Amino acid sequence: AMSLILDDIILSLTNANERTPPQALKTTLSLLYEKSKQYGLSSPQLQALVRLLCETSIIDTVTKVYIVENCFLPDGYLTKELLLEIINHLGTPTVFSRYRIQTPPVLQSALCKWLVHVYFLFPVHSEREHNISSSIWLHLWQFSFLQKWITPLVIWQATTPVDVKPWKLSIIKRCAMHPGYRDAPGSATLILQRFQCLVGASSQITESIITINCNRKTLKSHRNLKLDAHFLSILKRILSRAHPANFPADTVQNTIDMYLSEIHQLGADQSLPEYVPSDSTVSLWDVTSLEQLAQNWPQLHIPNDVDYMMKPRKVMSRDSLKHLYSSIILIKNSRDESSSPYEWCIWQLKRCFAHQIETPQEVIPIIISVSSMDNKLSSRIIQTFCNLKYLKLDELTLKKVCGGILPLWKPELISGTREFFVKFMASIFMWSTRDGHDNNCTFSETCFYVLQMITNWVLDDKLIALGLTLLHDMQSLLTLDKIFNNATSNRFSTMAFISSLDILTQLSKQTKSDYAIQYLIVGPDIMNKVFSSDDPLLLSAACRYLVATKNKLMQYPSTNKFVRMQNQYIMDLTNYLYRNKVLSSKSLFGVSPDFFKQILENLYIPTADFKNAKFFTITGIPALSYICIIILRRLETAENTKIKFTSGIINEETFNNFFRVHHDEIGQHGWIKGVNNIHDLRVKILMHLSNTANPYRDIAAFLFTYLKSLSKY
Amino acid sequence: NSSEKQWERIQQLEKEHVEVYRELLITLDRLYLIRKHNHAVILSHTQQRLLEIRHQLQINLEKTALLIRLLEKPDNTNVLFTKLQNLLEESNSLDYELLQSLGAQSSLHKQLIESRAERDELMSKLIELSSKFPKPTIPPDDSDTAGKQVEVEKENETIQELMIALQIHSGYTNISYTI
Amino acid sequence: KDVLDVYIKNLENQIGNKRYFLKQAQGAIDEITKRSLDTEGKPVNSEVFTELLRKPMFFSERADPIGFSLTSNFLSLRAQSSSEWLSLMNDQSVDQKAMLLLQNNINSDLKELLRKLQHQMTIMDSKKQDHAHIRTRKARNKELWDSLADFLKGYLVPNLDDNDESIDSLTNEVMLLMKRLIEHDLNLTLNDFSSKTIPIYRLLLRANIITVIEGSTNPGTKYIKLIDFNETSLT
Amino acid sequence: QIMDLKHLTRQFLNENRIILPKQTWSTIQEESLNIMDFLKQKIGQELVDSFIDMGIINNVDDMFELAHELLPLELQSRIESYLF
Amino acid sequence: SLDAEENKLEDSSQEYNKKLLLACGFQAILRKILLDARTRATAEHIEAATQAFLD
Repeated sequence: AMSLILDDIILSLTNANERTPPQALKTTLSLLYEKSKQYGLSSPQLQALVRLLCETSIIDTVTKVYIVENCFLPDGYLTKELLLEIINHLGTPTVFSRYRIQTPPVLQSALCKWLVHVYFLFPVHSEREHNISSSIWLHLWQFSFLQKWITPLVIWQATTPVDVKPWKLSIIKRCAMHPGYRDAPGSATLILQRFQCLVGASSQITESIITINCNRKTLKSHRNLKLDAHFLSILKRILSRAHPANFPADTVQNTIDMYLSEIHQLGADQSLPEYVPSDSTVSLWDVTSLEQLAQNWPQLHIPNDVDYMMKPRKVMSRDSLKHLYSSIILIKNSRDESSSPYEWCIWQLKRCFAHQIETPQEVIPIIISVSSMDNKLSSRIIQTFCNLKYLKLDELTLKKVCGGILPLWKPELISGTREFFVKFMASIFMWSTRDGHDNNCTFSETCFYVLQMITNWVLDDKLIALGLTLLHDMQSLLTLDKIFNNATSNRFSTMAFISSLDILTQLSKQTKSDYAIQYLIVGPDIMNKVFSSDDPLLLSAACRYLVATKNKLMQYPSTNKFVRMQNQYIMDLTNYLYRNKVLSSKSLFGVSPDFFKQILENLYIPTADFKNAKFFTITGIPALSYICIIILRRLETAENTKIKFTSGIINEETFNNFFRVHHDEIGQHGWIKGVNNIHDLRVKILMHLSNTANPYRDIAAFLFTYLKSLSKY
Repeated sequence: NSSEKQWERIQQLEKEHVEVYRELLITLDRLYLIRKHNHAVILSHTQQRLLEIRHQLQINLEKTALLIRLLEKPDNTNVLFTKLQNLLEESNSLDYELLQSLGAQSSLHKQLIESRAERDELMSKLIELSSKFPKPTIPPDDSDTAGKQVEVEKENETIQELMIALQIHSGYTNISYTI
Repeated sequence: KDVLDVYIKNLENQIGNKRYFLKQAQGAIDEITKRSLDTEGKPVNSEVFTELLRKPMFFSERADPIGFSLTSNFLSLRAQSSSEWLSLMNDQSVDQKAMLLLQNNINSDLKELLRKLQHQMTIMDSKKQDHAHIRTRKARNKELWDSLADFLKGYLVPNLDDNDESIDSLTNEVMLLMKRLIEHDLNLTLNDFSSKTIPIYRLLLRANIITVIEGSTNPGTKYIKLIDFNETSLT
Repeated sequence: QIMDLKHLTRQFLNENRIILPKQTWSTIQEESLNIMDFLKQKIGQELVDSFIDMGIINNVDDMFELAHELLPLELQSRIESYLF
Repeated sequence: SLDAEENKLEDSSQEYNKKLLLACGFQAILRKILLDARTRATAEHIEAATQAFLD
């Protein structure tokens, strides 16, 4: 549309020959002025325009340089056929071309300056066209007039230290020590400083630098590359408007400033060639942006610098895609057990376990990043390193791998993985709880990672039967007396268990899934031991599991194996938390009810008013004995009482003392509003416990939903 | 700090005391069976677990008597009471941070699994697209006395640089990148 | 300071008493088994286990501080390990937060790459000229010699001393000069450049591409030598 | 005629000896003056023959060599297309 | 540069070429004088070249 109008304007400028119009040419030039600053002079139009400017001489050099400055605003990437039409017009007449009409050297310097300004728009050269361009621009650097502006081109293109061949230095130095250049030392020195950064010390370079010395003034005057900011602003506008998400203003500015910063920083401070066979094989390192990666995709060439592409971003630099390198390598060649990132990651792990590396903390995230998001590799790291062999070597590194790899891993063959992980976790349990090595959260953390893997599995069917079996095989390990205890408990294991007990809670809450309730009821072996434990938040997790599993057992009849033990858990966890009648009932936690009666003999307690009923409630159980006192002393502050309950424990004895020593006020006021009987206090602290701010909300919720006495909340 | 060495010795002694207590309980409950029977020491897992549950019940009943004979009438002057209140208020302080840390650890997992689902749906499309592209053929990979291969690789490079120079410095508008 | 001191003494005494009880019980078990060493004795328990779960053993004394040992060995090991668990889950929840941003920008870039590859596939397989120049080392050299000869035949020869074209002999002389240059004749002199092909010398000289240093044996001739485009030195 | 004079002969000086910079440059400036006047007198292409008369160059190939060593590349070409 | 010396000559294509040739000749004369001074110095001041340049 508009591009057709611009093509017509350029064709009007082209065919404007043999007519010599007085002012029609001026109107065409103004039309070009106003239409090139709007859309952006697509690259074939730029080629036709530079050809018109260099060949024809209808307009003088003043306006030609002016329209090179203010109209050459590309909207795209500068196809490689435009750079040639510029190179083909740079130079001077010679014995061999004495008839060819010369283009004004001022116009040639203007073209080289424009090339410097839009250098971030150069196309990626095909690893041999680059070797030819980096010599064309060096031979064009010998003409003095376009030498101030070809210097940035030789500097920016001189990446890849292979491009620092000494035959270049023989030409750089030869032009610096030359009488009639007047600006060569301050450019040759910049080119040599760039070459120096690229290839290290290189005594030749540093002995050539102090031979053509610039006096620190006409070297700084040459480092400071002054790119026209108005031109670049219009160019950023045109690019962003013409190609969203491809040359946005921020990345274009970051790129221009990166190039200028290279030229500035100059003064402050790669395996082997392999016979590039084809003329069009864009290397991978050279690819700067994503559009260039996609344009040169069928011709891409991934070199064997794996140790470089793996080991250690808005700019459109050559390293802008170093994070995509490993991703666009498994794509080119399909993921083949012989890819470069796979083998690299595996070898780096093998050299991280055997401590043959300096900083594992720097290469381990690089392995987890490439393997956690790739199943074919995440499935071989598990077969190789997830065993006891590599656990005694380094357990601190295997834990990180299991914490990055296992959380996301679905097996390809359901069959042989349950046995594999049972063996793995049993080996970890034996190695972690061995003699002399008490515990350091190796099994509980790895078990935790496995729990996360089991959640991942369970979330998607066809694995929910394998997942829920590994879940119970993990619960049968996280509840062993050596690691899950009542006296020496090491809360690690009681904290990777409440996560397993929540895998189940989330399952039992959701509907529309096929899994027998055999996989949802934990079993009186492990479950009884969770109830008789001592920490409050594990008991809260058990109560949350028990309350969010009834809607899955209503459907089943009463004479069921799993609705009889599930109703047994609640039959006793309710007379162990609220209605303390463990002596009249039978078999509280599988243990007979006269075991407690005999324990309460020789168990010394100073008072004996209400002894057998003193410690079996939510206020007296060693798990929630002090939390209830804290809830009481917090209700006292929330009500601003004036009696301030004078002890910490709540039981039938101390409550009667507190109510007989302050009978006058308790009746009148000064204490918890509704509290008149001990059960009033136990219901008040329960209601305060069921406010969703403390981790023990689920105990109150369970008592409320199952007791049938305080169901009114 | 005399009292700090005192309390460190107390903690060591209490750990030792608890180890000995649990071991004595287990061995007494084994000796009872060994006396009732003659050699039966292979009680099943569902019974080895009942023994552990009963020991836990006994331990809970043992350390809830302390919260009575020492907390029911708060002395606020004994060296033991002042230790308990400095020990009963420290344990459950992190019970909210810890619970939260599991909700923010199974929330990052929810995002990791969706990021990996996206990766697996992208990489397959990408590999199919890569396969559908026309792969460029490889040259005839011959090996002619690799010394000569090198002596030709550097002989057809001086021709390239000579061509570039003769083209740039003389004339010949049609330079190009294909030398 | 002394109340605590007698408390530690009582604790020592009670640990000693319990260890003595343990030793005596293990001795009894050991002796009863030595009365029945028949063969690695391990039969099932004939449901007298149900009688063990009816009555406890080892009733504690009044001075027994085990009510405080259990509470304190457990209430301290629980606040000391929960902090370690918090640190472990908070240094793992920063690794995951970093990996998530990384793997999310990677996925965004892969999505764009897929979009662009679909576009290239749509615009590619109609007549896009995918005819590269794959050549072996010797075929590359052959094509380069042919391109050099065509450059001398087409542009370099016809524009050089073109009084009368007679290009065949002239082009053969120019090509022989180029051959002696490329192959490092080490004996090429300015005298081998006839008054016809002397602009060749000026073109090789202005390009800063040769070295015309004297042979050091004859001060009249100056041996021309091509700059070594192949030598890769320290720089 | 001071710094430009120092610059023009840097390639010639840095190869044999550095400098004896005492009263020479002014003696070099008066010589520049009189040599320029003498060259203008002499000129007041054959020009190459009048050159050969004083410069030991002896021919035009040495004049082009001097041009290649003294002028830049865009003038070396210009001088070649005029001498030959 | 050599343009400095070319401009220090007058103080036109064919005239421009003649001026460039004259500047190159002047620079060659100065370099010959300095080389004669160097030879004079090896013998043992630049005046030994200026007086010898009476040609």
